Amino acid sequence: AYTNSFTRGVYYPDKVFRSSVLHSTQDLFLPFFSNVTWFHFDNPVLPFNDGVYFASTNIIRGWIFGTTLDSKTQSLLIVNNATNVVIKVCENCTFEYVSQPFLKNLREFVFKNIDGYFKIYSKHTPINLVRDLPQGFSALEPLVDLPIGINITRFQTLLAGAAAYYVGYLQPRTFLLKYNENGTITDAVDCALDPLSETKCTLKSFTVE
Amino acid sequence: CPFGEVFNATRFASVYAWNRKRISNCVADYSVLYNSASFSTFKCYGVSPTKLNDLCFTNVYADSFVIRGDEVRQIAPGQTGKIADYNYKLPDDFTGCVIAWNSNNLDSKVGGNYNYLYRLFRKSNLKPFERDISTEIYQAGSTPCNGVEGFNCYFPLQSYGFQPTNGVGYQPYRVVVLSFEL
Amino acid sequence: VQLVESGGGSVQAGGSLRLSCAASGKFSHLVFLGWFRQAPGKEREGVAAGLGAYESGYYADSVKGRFTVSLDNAENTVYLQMNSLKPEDTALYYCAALVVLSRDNTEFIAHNYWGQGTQVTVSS
Ligand SMILES: *[C@@H]1O[C@H](CO)[C@@H](O)[C@H](O)[C@H]1NC(C)=O
Ligand SMILES: *[C@@H]1O[C@H](CO)[C@@H](O)[C@H](O)[C@H]1NC(C)=O
Ligand SMILES: *[C@@H]1O[C@H](CO)[C@@H](O)[C@H](O)[C@H]1NC(C)=O
Ligand SMILES: *[C@@H]1O[C@H](CO)[C@@H](O)[C@H](O)[C@H]1NC(C)=O
Repeated sequence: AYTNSFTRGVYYPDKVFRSSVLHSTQDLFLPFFSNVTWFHFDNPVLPFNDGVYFASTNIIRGWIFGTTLDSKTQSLLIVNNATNVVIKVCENCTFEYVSQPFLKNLREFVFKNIDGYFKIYSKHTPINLVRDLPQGFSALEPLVDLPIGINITRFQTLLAGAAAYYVGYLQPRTFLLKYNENGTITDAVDCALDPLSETKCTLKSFTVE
Repeated sequence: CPFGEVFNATRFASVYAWNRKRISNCVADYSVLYNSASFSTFKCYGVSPTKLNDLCFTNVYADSFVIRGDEVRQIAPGQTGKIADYNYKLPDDFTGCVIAWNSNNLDSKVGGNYNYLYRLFRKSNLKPFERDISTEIYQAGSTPCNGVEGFNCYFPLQSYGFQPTNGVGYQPYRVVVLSFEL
Repeated sequence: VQLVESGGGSVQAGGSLRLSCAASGKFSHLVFLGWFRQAPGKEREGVAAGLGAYESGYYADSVKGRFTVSLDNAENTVYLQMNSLKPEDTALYYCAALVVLSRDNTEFIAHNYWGQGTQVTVSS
């Protein structure tokens, strides 16, 4: 079962603040029009592949990250169990973390883990009708920078009529974000998708002639 | 604040298992560094040793091990000798401060200290910051005599030995490599 | 963190013993280097090795096919078996333990330790 993510999955790649300029960055992004798997038993343990785009429409409680999930390796079970969210990496405790909870809507997350750091983005745009993944462009803001660095290559979702959640895999492709006046991202073109859309990355605009 | 422990610690790690005690989130005054009679080599690379109080730098790593006399000059960026080929590599862009002082009152027994080993042979040529803690056999020569361990194959770890009658070239020098990037 | 040996004494040749290196203290993996044999007035040689995560039996040629090691993760210990004792193997043996106190992935605080000494005097 495949669904087509239209243009979603763009986060702020940096921590600086720009304004009204067309920035060109090179990082791990979700490709445009990439095949994303519908998961309508429900939770097979899936690989990591240096970054996955989780996106589900409170039935979802969280995710479990690790290598094989026993008492041998350290796990990472990101669970929103209490009125506030907790994060446990124990199996023997090395780290814990409590913050404001992460919890129709459209919950999106872009997980990535590179060089000892665990990064996690978020968004909470609302949607009523089920275009499965909507067409609108919205950015993602990072929640926490987690310097734990457990080698993670497997992830499995905690849970509790069938529910839906999508997972699409990241790749090293470069984008071209359009920053707005205020400082938000409102559009982005891909520099590897279409032979039209390559020319918007080597002419540094959104209009060609 | 956070690195009075990494310098004055009773024992130090050996070259294959280099410590990587990581410090963050307190002020590092550096006033007990670069003016001290105990130190012997303070050769910072890409950053001057002066003007280090007035900067603010993040994710500063503090490596540690012990090496002998004529091996301090292999912790430079580059200079492929013996312990930089297989044991400890400092990447070419470094931004750091190798601090190689002298310790012969602490790290020498009556019959020689043997707690500071190193890796003489290794099949693999290393990557920067790549620990190679595994102790598998080296197979010197194209020879399938694997399990015998007599010759044409070597157990890679080997001990230093530190007797206090030895010369300046082979006394142990407790280096400390403060590494930091932006 | 200390180390404890056992299996020592004076025993006739062609008999048997069992060498055991016992650990204690606070650690996380205790990856073994192995047993080390030092002849009197000589250098110690790597008589037993290959006890890591992925490993293979490393025995020197002088005791090849005669002595065996075993990975005992109950106390994080090791057992060296003695078969067909011979006065060439007369040595003060050492066990070599790489302790590690590094619960994180990055800050690899890991000193290097050795044992005490086993009096193995055999003769025909
Ligand atoms: C959630 O789990 C944490 C441990 O990770 C625990 O401390 C907390 O009390 C739990 N909250 C509840 C009651 O759901
Ligand atoms: C937990 O830590 C102890 C040492 O405190 C160690 O022996 C054990 O293997 C570790 N793993 C488990 C089983 O939780
Ligand atoms: C910026 O924010 C202000 C206040 O919310 C709003 O009135 C304005 O329209 C925004 N401008 C843009 C271009 O987003
Ligand atoms: C170690 O102790 C000496 C003498 O007290 C002192 O000069 C030196 O700064 C100390 N090193 C650190 C950083 O702990």
